[PDB]
Amino acid sequence: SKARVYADVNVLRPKEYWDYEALTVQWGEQDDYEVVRKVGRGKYSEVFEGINVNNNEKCIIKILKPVKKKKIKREIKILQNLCGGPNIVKLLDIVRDQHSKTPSLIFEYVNNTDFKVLYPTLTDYDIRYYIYELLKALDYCHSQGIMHRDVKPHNVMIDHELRKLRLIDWGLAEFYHPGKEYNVRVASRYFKGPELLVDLQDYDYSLDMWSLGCMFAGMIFRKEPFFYGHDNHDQLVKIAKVLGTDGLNVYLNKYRIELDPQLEALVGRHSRKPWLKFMNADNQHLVSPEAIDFLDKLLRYDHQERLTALEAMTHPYFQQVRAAENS
Ligand SMILES: CN(C)c1nc2c(Br)c(Br)c(Br)c(Br)c2n1CC(=O)O
Repeated sequence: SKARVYADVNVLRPKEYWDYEALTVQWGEQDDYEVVRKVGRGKYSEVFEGINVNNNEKCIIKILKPVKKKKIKREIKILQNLCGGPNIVKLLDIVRDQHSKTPSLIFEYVNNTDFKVLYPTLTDYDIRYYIYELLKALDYCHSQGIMHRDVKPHNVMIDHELRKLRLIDWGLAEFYHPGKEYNVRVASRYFKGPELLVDLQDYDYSLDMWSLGCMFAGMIFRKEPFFYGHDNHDQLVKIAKVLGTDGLNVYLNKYRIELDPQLEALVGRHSRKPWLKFMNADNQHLVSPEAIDFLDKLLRYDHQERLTALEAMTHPYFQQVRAAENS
């Protein structure tokens, strides 16, 4: 399988663009940035609001836990390649502690409101607007030969007063090389695409489109997360209960894949459930026919059949967002 778009971007840019292991970091000055308060954390870092002591502007400081040189350079080189792109978080500086050699990445500040508190507030229009802004970022990174591999609401910072949106957490982003087999242990469980769950390794940018699909389903149906599985086998079961098993079987056969025997058994046999079956009184102001047609063209077992980020931006669901931009 190969990407249907931007397949050869890396193939014929100069090697330096994608050979992240040859990167040499230019270190800034640690004393330029002071920690103000803790704001978040992950398996790989603790994250602080900071201050730049020169201009007194806010920033974000990501203090990394011990990490292998290869891994960190992949993250840096990706951030540097994409810095300046629409709605990509800007990496402004990279510094380190002298004694411990502990690195910190310094980013622009976004005054985020936690999605679990923010999303219930959004209007139908705001949902279309923020999803369009996210699409701009995905088409951009895809066009530069990079898969993000971890799209989910936790990784999308939004200053709602400024109506600004940044895609963050590039810790799992990778360069796309046609026919390469990738590790399927990427993304976060509720947002993993069926190609990850059935061990199809030569995936591509379309993985991100599934994850965006899950986030969008969660927003319009007010069911977070939309596919609530407990481990990776159960995650494919939860998807098959909605998309139905006939379509799963077409996909596996098209790509010559045999599910593990016990996985076959947990999956069973299920009818496809129409998307209207999730509508209820609380969400009905969000589940209109353009929303469902758009969702249905992202949540497809077959990665090659999903909309590209560029085609998604043109879908009639976004027309008023485009009109306002054309002003
Ligand atoms: C816990 N993590 C990873 C994290 N939370 C973050 C938040 Br809230 C903001 Br605002 C920004 Br800017 C970054 Br960078 C964050 N990072 C780092 C990142 O997104 O790369």
